[PDB]
Amino acid sequence: QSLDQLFEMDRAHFMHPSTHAHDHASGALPGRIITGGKGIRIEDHEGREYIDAFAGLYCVNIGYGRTEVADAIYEQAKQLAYYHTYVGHSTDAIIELSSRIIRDWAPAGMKKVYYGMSGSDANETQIKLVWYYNNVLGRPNKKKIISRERGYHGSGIVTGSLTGLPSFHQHFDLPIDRVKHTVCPHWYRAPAGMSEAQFVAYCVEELEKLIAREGADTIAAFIAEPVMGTGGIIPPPQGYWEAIQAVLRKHDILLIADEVVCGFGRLGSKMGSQHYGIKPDLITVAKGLTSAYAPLSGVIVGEKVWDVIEKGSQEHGPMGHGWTYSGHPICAAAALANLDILERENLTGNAADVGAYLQQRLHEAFGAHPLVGEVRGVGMLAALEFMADKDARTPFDPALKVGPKVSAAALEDGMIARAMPHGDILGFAPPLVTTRAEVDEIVGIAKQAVDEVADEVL
Amino acid sequence: HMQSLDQLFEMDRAHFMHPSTHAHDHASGALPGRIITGGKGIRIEDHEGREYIDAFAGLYCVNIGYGRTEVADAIYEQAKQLAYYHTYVGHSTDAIIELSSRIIRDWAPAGMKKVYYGMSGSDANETQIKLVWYYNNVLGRPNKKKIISRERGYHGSGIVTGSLTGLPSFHQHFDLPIDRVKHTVCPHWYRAPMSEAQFVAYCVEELEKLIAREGADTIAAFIAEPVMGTGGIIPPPQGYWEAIQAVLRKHDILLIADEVVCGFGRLGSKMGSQHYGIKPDLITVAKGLTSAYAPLSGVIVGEKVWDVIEKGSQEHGPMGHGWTYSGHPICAAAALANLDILERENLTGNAADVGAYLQQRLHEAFGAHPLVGEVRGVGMLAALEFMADKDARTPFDPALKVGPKVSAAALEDGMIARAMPHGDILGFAPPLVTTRAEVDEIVGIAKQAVDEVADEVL
Repeated sequence: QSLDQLFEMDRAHFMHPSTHAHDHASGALPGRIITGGKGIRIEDHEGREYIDAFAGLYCVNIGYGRTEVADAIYEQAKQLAYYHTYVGHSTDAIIELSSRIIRDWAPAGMKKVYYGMSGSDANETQIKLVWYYNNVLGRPNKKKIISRERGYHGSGIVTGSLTGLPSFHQHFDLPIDRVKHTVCPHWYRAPAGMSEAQFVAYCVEELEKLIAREGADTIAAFIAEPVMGTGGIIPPPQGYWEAIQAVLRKHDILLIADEVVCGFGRLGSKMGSQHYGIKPDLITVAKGLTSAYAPLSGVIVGEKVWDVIEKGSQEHGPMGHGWTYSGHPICAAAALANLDILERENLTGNAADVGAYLQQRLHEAFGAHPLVGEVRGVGMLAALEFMADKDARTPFDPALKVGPKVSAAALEDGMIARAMPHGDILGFAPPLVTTRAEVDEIVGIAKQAVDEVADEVL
Repeated sequence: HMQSLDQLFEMDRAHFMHPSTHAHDHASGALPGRIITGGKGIRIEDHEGREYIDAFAGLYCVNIGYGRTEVADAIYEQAKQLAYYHTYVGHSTDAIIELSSRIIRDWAPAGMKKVYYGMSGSDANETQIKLVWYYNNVLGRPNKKKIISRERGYHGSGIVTGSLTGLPSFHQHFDLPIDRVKHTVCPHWYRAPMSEAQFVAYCVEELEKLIAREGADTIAAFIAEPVMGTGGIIPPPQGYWEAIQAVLRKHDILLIADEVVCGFGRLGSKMGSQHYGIKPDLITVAKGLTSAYAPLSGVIVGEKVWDVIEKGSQEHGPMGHGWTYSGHPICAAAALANLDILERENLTGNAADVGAYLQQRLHEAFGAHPLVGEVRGVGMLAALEFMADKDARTPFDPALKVGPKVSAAALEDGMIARAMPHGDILGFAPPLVTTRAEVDEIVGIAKQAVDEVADEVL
């Protein structure tokens, strides 16, 4: 089939994620076929090469074109592509991976891993487990989940409700009643004169107000990304995690750390949890677990929740929870090879070194740029938020599309960096193998794109 | 191979949380671990090196049989060339485009238009409910949101999808079903409270009662498997689909055909929909889409729902729905090779021939067996329901565990056939490459197991 015929077929029959249905089907939103990639660069159907400074979707962490991973997938696919893991059934691969995640990657006190294929299905599992936990403890009212504005936790009904971005709610009747949202902890948005310490105290106060209005005895869990990804690459304030953890413990509220982005080296630590001294009861992982070489997700269950699960089985029989492809062998094999690479090449270390360099170069290139309100980031995540008035923190009129224009201009100049949703924000999440030189290339292209758009709109 | 089997079982018990597994009895060793190491055709091997006839094809899913090097090769080639990029904002691979066109043209019933991809039957049915809610919201029918499902139906293991499921183990201690989901009757004549024609009329009456009490203008959709899988391998009664479809059409209620089990040849037809003359608005596929070689699911969107989706984007912008791994390249490549094999070997044809033979042999072997209340099936699905009194249709006391005992005895005699949940039922769903001779072998082992248990409990 020619390219023209493939695009006709695409328009006619492929319903994409996150794609304007009509503009795509009409051709107004042009199709792009990705044919290949190597290291941090991908190739399209025009044969153009791009620096992928977003690593797919914060996920191709070990870089593109790893033959080592393809081989491991292939070997498992030949020997045993699939059997179920129901009623105590396993492969060696899924057992090895479970012990490796717990010992080498998860924070202290984690016990068990339950597998799915997506961050969304994993957070769905979390809410089932938290509801089960309270039901078997005889606390039928303790069921509400607290999330945060701009949080991203997936794209289902329950998980889209946890998500705090309106595009995942619009025309889906979300959020459901059991989900409540507290504030986005983004100090850049605080009122004039409010210090970072006061802002944390405000975030605390707001959470306490929520808990008091709803009733602590009705709240089962709090879910949060250590650093918000999709909501704009928003690091937490200094002291936030310490203060928030104390509030949740005081009220006997479970803490679910959503590590879908931060997990497996992204911040220059094992996970966001170690990075920020967070001690969660439950942990969600995906993306960097396999570097997206195969789909896999994990729910990592702490001792406290595991012990109640285990006791609940004694009283009530087996928990009614499973996915046909839970523990999928080829996906486990991809994860093992991915972990081997992360460890052998010390990509956690490289994320720390090169990530610090990325923050430094972005602050130098953009800290005084008239288009840029805030440069922010941690480890191998960064962002530029564009603002019309930098002193007053006044956004551009949304219809000017400043974030998307910067992203489109960078793409044209040979780099993929994403216009983040619900604002004007250029986001960076490059592969964890990115070098210092590649950062300079990335920042250089970003500067051309930002300069180009500033000329048009300023 | 760094760990011995004994060490892997210790690690399994310590750190792996399985789907559908008694958490405590598994962690204690009372429920023993089994590691599956390999397989070919319809046989698998365990960690003891014992071979079993897998008469359940994993979980109704290893349809082309085990050990397909052709599929492993196709997975490998795609994994080397491009394991992953996203399909967000109009991005594709040629593989996911080709698969979309192939599903629509060669496998789906008439009038289907688009395919949206996930990794599980559960995530696909989650997408269905989002789409049905979106559909009604953009048409300005905010009250038309309730979903009708059926007792014993199986539609997944999430919060919304577990609510659609009509089996209590997927509800217990999860607060399911949610309020928007209602259940009508199980269409299983043999275990009903009638002639078969009266039973169909009763199914109709019960559905109309539901629609009348809820209000047709509050009901968005009806979801159903053409033949119920997990709920006991239950073919529909004669005339059921004609009568029920007319009721839904009259009330403008969308029909979602859950084809996770029946799709891609299982009944000896392309799907359950063609088999029974069902004309659904939306279709859910997984399992046989890839023969489980990689995890993949599909939501197949009909013209009516697609046209509203497309018009909704014009008025409201891009739909907020995507999974990071939607359209996963290695999973698409697995599907294409799976389809190639289904077609080249005419496994739909083989499922029809050998499936008819399976029904004939089971009816002959068990139609007069004193333990067996009902022999039923269609194509390459079959089941035996064990009953304490065959005249009166009286079940055994559940605590006698007649189904589980038959299954455990068959396993010991070298064949995997599943004790279906919430009853005493031995289920068969063998690979679609099973031969007529292998059917006699399967039936033979089943007869030993059923005879052995009849001796113990009669």
